[PDB]
Amino acid sequence: QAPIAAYKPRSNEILWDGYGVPHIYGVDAPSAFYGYGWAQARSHGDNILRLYGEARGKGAEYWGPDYEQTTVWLLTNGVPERAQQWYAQQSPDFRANLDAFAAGINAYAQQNPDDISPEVRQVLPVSGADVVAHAHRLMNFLYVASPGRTLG
Amino acid sequence: SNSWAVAPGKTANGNALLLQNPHLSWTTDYFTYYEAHLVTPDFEIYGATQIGLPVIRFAFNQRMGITNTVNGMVGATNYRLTLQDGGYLYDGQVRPFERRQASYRLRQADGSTVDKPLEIRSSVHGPVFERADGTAVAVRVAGLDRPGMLEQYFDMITAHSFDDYEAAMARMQVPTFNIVYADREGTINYSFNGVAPKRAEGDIAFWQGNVPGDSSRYLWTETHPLDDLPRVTNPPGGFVQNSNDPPWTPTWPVTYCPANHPSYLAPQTPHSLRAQQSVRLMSENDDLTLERFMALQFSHRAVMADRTLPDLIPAALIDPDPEVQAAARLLAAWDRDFTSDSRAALLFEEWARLFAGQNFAGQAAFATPWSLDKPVSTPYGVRDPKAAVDQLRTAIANTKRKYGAIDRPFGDASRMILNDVNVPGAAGYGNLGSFRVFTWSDPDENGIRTPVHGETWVAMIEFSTPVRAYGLMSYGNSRQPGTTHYSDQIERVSRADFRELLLRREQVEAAVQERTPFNF
Ligand SMILES: CC(=O)OCC1=C(C(=O)O)N2C(=O)[C@@H](NC(=O)CCCC(=O)O)[C@H]2SC1
Repeated sequence: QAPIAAYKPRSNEILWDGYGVPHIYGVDAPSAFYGYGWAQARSHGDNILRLYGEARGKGAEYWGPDYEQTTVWLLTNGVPERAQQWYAQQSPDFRANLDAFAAGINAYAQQNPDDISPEVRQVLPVSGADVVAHAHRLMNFLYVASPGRTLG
Repeated sequence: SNSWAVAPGKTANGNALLLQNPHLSWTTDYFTYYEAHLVTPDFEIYGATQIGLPVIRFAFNQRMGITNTVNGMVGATNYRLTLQDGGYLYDGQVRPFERRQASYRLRQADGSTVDKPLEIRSSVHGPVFERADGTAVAVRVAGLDRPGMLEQYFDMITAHSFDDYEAAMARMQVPTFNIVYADREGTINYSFNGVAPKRAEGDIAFWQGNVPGDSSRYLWTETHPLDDLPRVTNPPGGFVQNSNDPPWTPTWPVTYCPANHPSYLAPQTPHSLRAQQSVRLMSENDDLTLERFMALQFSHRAVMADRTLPDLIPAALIDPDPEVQAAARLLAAWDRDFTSDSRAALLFEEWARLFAGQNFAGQAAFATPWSLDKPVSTPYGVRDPKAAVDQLRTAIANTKRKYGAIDRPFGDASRMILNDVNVPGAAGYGNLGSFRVFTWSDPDENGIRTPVHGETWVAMIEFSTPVRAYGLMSYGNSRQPGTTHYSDQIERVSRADFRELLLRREQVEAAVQERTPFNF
């Protein structure tokens, strides 16, 4: 009839299983997003930082020539700046969650610097805006408006 | 990508069923899916999402769940400009460009950074780019004013009712994708979501090409409300589905048709054979159980064969070349399923490559063209058996050249290799009709090939109380150098041995291998 009683977490903790699947438990929303940020850093930290880096429109600056095309594409469409705008336009509640997520990623790197590829260490620290920017890049300038269809 | 949602009435136990089956590159970084589970005193969310995203796009819980597929929403326009007198011709006059001089740093081989100039010109349409051929193009992207993409998804997946869910989607903050829904209440839904510009003329094909950028006639400024887009809820058929095919067969029987929406929303092209298998696998089956549901997901039918072998085989047998004849007998003896032990499979693909183009989507070679009136049984037959046999003659060469014989075991050439794990492959190209997908790469010098795109995150959920779910990630839950969790699932994928997904606290505690306490 009614959904089984929801669990009431009384402390923050990630319980990892045999396959590296993180089970994040937070006493509140921001806590859970922080755990999520930490988990993703642990599992895919390198590529996440690299992608966040490109979202800032700094791919060419951070890693040179093979990233210059994307840099130009994202700058001409002013993605990185619109990301700052979208970040500011978020609701107070959700912006807090986004901030926690970035903090989680930062925290993991702070406690485990050895697990971060040298080349992407310069991206740190990340911010809620970075999270928003990448999402904006993925949705609107990769899926919807690809550099391919506009250029050929 | 595949997607299914089953109404309670179509099941044995009466609880809705949901399939998450997105298809993406196995190597592209931003396309990597991650599996997680978040729990607070106020909500719960299990599922997969692209790395870097703070929300779970493919989620479910004790109450509801959703999934996504590509619909291609044409949310942008590429206008061709008419350069003139330093500006661009528009509505009969030479208007000037908006020019902004910016700059960026380019890292040098030695580590230093050089400063590089970058001029950003804009027309009333949007940013302007110049193609290699010299064509000046301006791109106008819709929805640049929808900052709530992430939060919409968050509210959607944490919704307490279908109504709240729809309320969330209505904000029009997610620019694209087809989205399927199902919950413990028994409601299932399909939605052609995205932000589409309002236009007064031109079919989708028109808007996908270079639109004239010299008249305010083509300068749209508004976008459609959720109610103007193709949607289906609790249909008579008892299910919804989408496999990247146009939204004209979301269920059987259909509940609308192309004429009910503006012609620029979606294409009206022949549905892929895999999409056809989708409608057949769901409509043809009743009283489903979760177990039976998963079993159907493993379908790997060579539908293209069923459509062409009857006409090819006979014609190929009268050819004087004894090898062509042997090839014809090999193909004719095949059970038309992409199994590891198939000695005919590879040869068949090589033929299809020539008969239907490299992507297998070609239509010009069928006798009977596709028809929306017979959506799951057309096109059919070979138009020119004579020519078709020459193509087979060539395929025989191409097959031997690529794999070393015309009868090499499918699973001997098709392997799934991650780290040191090397297992036999099954299933294959979706355009040939395989529901479960594995877009095999070209073979190496030794005829070995592996998945380049295809099955990634696969889960099937039954909204019982409590809910029950199984899943698998082809490429593990991590890609950090030295992780043990990258190739530790591929073995189970090769046998379709799915993991039971753990949501309940007791279960989680029983399988825990590492505790990470934390403070925020
Ligand atoms: C050039 C351009 O604008 O297209 C970009 C693009 C590509 C591509 O070819 O790069 N796609 C894939 O690999 C397909 N993705 C799916 O089927 C999964 C859909 C659901 C999900 O991803 O969650 C489509 S999605 C958009």
